[PDB]
Amino acid sequence: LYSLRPEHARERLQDDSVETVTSIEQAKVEEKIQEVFSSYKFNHLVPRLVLQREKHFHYLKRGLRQLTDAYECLDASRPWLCYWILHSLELLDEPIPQIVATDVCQFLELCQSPDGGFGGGPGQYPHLAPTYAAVNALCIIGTEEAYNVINREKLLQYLYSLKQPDGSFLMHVGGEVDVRSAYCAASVASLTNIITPDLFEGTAEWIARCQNWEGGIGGVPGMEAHGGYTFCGLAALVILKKERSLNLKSLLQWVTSRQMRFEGGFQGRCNKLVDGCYSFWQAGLLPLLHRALHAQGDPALSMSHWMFHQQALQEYILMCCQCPAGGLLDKPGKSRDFYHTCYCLSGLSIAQHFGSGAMLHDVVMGVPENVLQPTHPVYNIGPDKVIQATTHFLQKPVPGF
Amino acid sequence: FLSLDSPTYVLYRDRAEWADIDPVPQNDGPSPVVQIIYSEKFRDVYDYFRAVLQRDERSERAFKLTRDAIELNAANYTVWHFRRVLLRSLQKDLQEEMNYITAIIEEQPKNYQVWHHRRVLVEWLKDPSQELEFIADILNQDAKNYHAWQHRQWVIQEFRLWDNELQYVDQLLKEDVRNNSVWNQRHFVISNTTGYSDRAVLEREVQYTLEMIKLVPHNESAWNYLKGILQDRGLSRYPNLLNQLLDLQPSHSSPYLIAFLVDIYEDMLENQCDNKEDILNKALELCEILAKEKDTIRKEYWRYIGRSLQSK
Ligand SMILES: Cn1cncc1[C@H](OCc1nc(Cl)c(C#N)cc1-c1cccc(Cl)c1)c1ccc(C#N)cc1
Ligand SMILES: CC(C)CCCC(C)CCCC(C)C[C@@H](O)P(=O)(O)O
Ligand SMILES: [Zn+2]
Repeated sequence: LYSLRPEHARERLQDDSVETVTSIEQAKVEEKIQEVFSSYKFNHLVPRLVLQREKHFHYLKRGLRQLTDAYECLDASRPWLCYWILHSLELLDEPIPQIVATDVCQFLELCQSPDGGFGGGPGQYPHLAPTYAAVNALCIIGTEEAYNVINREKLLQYLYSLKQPDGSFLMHVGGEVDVRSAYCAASVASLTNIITPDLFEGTAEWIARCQNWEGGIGGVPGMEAHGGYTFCGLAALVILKKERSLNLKSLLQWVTSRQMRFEGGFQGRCNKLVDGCYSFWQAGLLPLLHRALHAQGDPALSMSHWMFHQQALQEYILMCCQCPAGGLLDKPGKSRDFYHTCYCLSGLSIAQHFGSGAMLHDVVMGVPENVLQPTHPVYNIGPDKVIQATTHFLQKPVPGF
Repeated sequence: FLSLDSPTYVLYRDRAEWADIDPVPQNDGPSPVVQIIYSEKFRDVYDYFRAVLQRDERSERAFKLTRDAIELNAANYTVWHFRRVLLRSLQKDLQEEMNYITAIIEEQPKNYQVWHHRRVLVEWLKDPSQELEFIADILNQDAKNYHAWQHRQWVIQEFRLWDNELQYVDQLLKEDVRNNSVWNQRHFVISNTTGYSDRAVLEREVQYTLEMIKLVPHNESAWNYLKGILQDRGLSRYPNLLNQLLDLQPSHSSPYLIAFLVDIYEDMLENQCDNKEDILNKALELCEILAKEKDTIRKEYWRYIGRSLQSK
C-alpha cells in the first residue's frame, strides 16, 4: 500500500519553520489522516481495503425516496439529489426498478417549467444546475418515458433565454454567470441533440478566457483557479470540441499538482485541504486532457494509466472517505451527504478504469468487489447511458424554429 | 417584523394577517422521490410563500414573508427573485436592504444568492462606497472565501477601485503568504493596472516573490506565481534566474525548485538552444529524481514529461 509504505511518511508538510493559518490547518489534516493510515499497524491487523457497497446502498436506496429536515437547505436542489443518488446506485451497479424510475420521471416533470427549464423542486423557476442534474438523471434511466419528458424545444428556448453576447451563459434568468453554466448548458444541449450552429457562439472563447495565470480555470475571468470550474471549463470545451482553446499543458501541470503528496487525494485550489469530491472534479480532468492531448496526436502519452496517481487516490477514498454507516465524505471527521458520496464514488471509478480505444487497464485496489461501474468523464454518467441518450434524441430533430 | 429565530415567533398558519390566505402545499406527487421531511416551521413559511407567489401578491406582509422563507433556505433562488420584485414594485429602501444583505452574508458567506443580491443592490444604488471594506470583514473571517474575492474583483473593476489593492494584497500576504487567493488578487491588480510588461514592476515582483520563494521554500504559491509571470515570454528568456535558482539547490530545495528547473529546460529546448544533450539529459535526469523519489505522487506525470521531450 503506497500510503502505508514507510517512505511515505517523508511526504509530510515542511512548514519551513514559518507557521501560518494555511500550513497549520493542513497540519491538522495531515495528522488526522495519519491516524487512519496507522490505524491498522496499530490494532495489529492486516490492511484490507473494501467498499461498503452494502452500507452505501441502504443509505442511498431510501435517501432516494425520503430525507430528513437536514436536507432542507437543498430544498431547491432536489433534482441534484436525484442525480447524486441515481448515479451513485448506478455506479455501485445497482438496479433502478421500472417502478421507482417512473416515480422519478414523474417528479422531474413537475420540476420542469412550462418555460423550458428545470427548477430545483416542483414549481420553481428554471435553473441550469437543476436542469443539468435533471437531464442527467433522466438519461441514467433511458426508458422512452424518461428521454421524453424533456421538452427539447422549450429547452433550447430556455438555453437561448440565457446565452449572453460575450459568449458566457446565465445561471438562470436574473442570476449570475460563471463557467458552470457553460458546461451545464453544453452537457444538456448536446445530449438532447438540440444544439444549433449558433447556440454556443463565443463560448469556447469566453470559457478559455477564464484560464488564469496558474494553469487552472476560475468561475469568472481574473478568478483564482478552481477544480470544479476547471472541470466545467475543460469538459465544456470537450463537448464543443475546442480543447485547443486552452494551454492544455499548463492546465495539466496545474491539475496534476492538485493531488496531495501525503493524503493522496486531490485539493480544490493550491494550498487548500483535501476533499473527496475533488477526486472527480480534479482527478476527472485527466481522462479528458488525455483524450485531447492524444486527440492532438501525442505519442508520449501512456496507454494503461491516467496521468495521476490512481493507487493513492483510491486508497484515500477507501481508507478515509467512507462512512461506516454508509455514504462517503469530504475528509475524515466530516459528515456524510449524497453530493460527496456521489463524487467520491465517481472519483473512485475514474481512478480504476482506463481506456484509449482498445486500451483498457483497470486498477481496482484492495478487494476486487470494490470495482465499480464505469462513468463518462464529461457527462459523469454511464458511458452507455450517454450512448443510448444521444443516438436516441439524435433520431429526432434539432429544434430549428 | 417577527424574527424567525425569536422565542416568540409564531407560525404563519396561526397568524391573523394571514387568515384570508390559503397556503398551497408542495406538489411532490403520488409517488414522491427524494422527498424531504420538512420541519413544521419550514413547511409553514413555504406553503404560504407558495400562495403569495401564486397570486403574485406584491404585498408587504409578503416582503416580510421572504425574509423568513430566505432564512429557512438562503439558497432558494425562486424566492430571492420574488424579493427583488417586491423591493422594486414595493419601492423599498435599498440602503435598508444593504444592511439586510450585509448581515445575512455574515451568517453564510459561502452562498451564491446572498452575494448576487449584494451585487444587484450595488448596481441599483450605483454606489460601492461600502464594498472593499465589508468584503475585508468577511475575508477577515475567511481569507479564502471564493465569493468574497469574486465580489471584490467585480467591485474593483466596475467602479475602477484599483489603487490601494496591492496595499491590500501586500497586507494579507504578510498575513499568511501561503494564501493563494491574495496571490491571485495580486496578479489581478497589477495585470489590470500597471501590467507586467513594464520591466521595473516585473523585475520588482520577481524579487519580492523570490524572497518568499526563499523565505518559505516550500510554499507552492510563491512558486506557481513566480513561474506565473516569467512563464509568458518563455521561462527561457531569463538566463540568470536558472542559476539564481540552482543557487538554492542545497540551500532552499523542494520539488518546486527542481520542477522549476525542469520547466526551464523545457523552454531552453523549445527555442533551439545549444547543449541539447545536457538539457535533454539533465532534464530527463530530474523527471526521474522527481518521478522516482522526489515527487513520486505524480510519477505518471513526470515520467510523461521525460517521455515527451524524447519525441519532440
Ligand atoms: C462543502 N463542499 C466541499 N466541496 C464543495 C462544497 C460545496 O457543497 C455544497 C453542498 N453541500 C452538501 Cl452537504 C450537499 C449535499 N448533500 C450538496 C452541496 C451542493 C450544492 C449545490 C450544488 C452542488 Cl454541485 C452541491 C459546494 C458549493 C457550490 C458548488 C457548486 N456549483 C458545489 C459544491
Ligand atoms: C454545478 C457543477 C456542474 C459543478 C460544480 C463544481 C464545484 C465543486 C464548484 C465549487 C464552487 C465553489 C466556489 C466552492 C468554494 O466554496 P470551495 O473552493 O471552498 O470548494
Ligand atoms: Zn467536497
